[PDB]
Amino acid sequence: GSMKIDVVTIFPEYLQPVRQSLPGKAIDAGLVDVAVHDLRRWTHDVHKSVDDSPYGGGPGMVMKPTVWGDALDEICTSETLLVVPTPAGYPFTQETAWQWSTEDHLVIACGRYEGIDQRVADDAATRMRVREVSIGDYVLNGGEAAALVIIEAVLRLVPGVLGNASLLEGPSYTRPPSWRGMDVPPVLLSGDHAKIAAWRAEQSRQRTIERRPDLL
Amino acid sequence: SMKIDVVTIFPEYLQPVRQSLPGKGLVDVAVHDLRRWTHDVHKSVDDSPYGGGPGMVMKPTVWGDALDEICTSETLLVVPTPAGYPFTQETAWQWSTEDHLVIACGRYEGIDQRVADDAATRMRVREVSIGDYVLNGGEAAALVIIEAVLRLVPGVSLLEGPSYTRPPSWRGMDVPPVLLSGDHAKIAAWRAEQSRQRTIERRPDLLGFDSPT
Ligand SMILES: Nc1ncnc2c1ncn2[C@@H]1O[C@H](CSCC[C@H](N)C(=O)O)[C@@H](O)[C@H]1O
Ligand SMILES: Nc1ncnc2c1ncn2[C@@H]1O[C@H](CSCC[C@H](N)C(=O)O)[C@@H](O)[C@H]1O
Repeated sequence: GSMKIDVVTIFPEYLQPVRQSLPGKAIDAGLVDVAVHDLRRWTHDVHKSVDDSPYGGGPGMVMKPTVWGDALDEICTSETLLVVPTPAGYPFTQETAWQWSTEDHLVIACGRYEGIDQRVADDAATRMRVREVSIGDYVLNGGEAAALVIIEAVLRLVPGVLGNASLLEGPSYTRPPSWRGMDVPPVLLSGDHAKIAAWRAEQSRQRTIERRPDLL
Repeated sequence: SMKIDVVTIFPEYLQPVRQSLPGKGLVDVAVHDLRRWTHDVHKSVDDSPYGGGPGMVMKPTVWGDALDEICTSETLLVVPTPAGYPFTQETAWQWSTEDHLVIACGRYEGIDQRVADDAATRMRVREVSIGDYVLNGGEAAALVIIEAVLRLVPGVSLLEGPSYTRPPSWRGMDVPPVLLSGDHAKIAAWRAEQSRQRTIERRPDLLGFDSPT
């Protein structure tokens, strides 16, 4: 219904595309508010440091717990659902999106480098609900693109926000009826709607077997 | 060297590409407004589905004209769709050595199937899903695919366990003492146990076990 989303990142301009995709009517009706915060506002030093070397050695850098702790202390409450994107997370799915779509307050903590010192999420989980999640079986450079995916999948399930209204879906067609020597399947122009439904069901079955045998 | 062209009716949503990777002289990225290839005064790129159903389908005519101009026989045409083959880390490795990616971004209920079918007669075509959830458009999927590919371009299993940095004690929470010990063998062993434990809990499928619920 009415949702606030706060995103914390060292690249706040990355999140401009979705602030723009929000219909004015939804904002004016008080249905949604998305705010983006530069993590460097909570740094301690003149060099605005957000990362440091990993304990135990190895390549890369780790984001600092003292900076992230201060940021989340200010932005979160006991009622916040804290979302931490990570390729080592639980899978984010359509079920997850439906569940989160009724939340009052999401906070998304975007990592870079090797990620965030684990004590940040572990400390937060002693006083709010925390969810570490992966958006797929690949490695991104940062959490910003993951935040864009999560925000879009969730907000399209909130009535009236983004301006929109198993087996895989089969192919779709529209005008013109013939194009570059390819005709639309004649069954779709037949006016036999029980037959059309059966044809679509079989197309779905075939596509699922070919592309996603795991779903069977 | 890689060229990536992205085609969309919302070119503005792709502004963040100025941050998708450091590689952006190793890789050039260009964004194109699909409506530039309409002749219409209304520039209508969609209509109701044959056979019925909710929503609208993007017409093949406009897509055909755009791809005719942008693609060659060497192009790998990428078409995001939740009904696609899965896009995975193996896919990103495969695409990292391509000369030319073109990403065709859908809106509404997607693109007339004849666009991909026609394209496949002159070039390689890949319909792919980035995960088991539904987006409103292909633009966010294009940003994900570009990020995953560009960090693998030349010139640039299990779940990773937790990471830590200074200070060694924070809010009464200590960094695991083994990580401070300087013993490489014990640290490597501890990190291995951590990775396997996290994988059993969060992604049992990766180790060949049933998925939860
Ligand atoms: N598949 C994915 N899903 C969600 N976030 C991802 C992601 N891949 C990368 N990220 C984001 O990008 C950041 C850097 S990648 C971090 C790599 C780390 N060694 C690890 O495996 O955990 C992550 O902290 C996360 O915010
Ligand atoms: N999981 C996902 N992976 C990749 N692209 C996706 C996606 N979810 C939505 N999209 C994009 O968003 C657009 C609208 S979703 C419409 C697709 C259609 N109803 C079907 O089921 O096949 C798609 O054309 C695709 O470009």
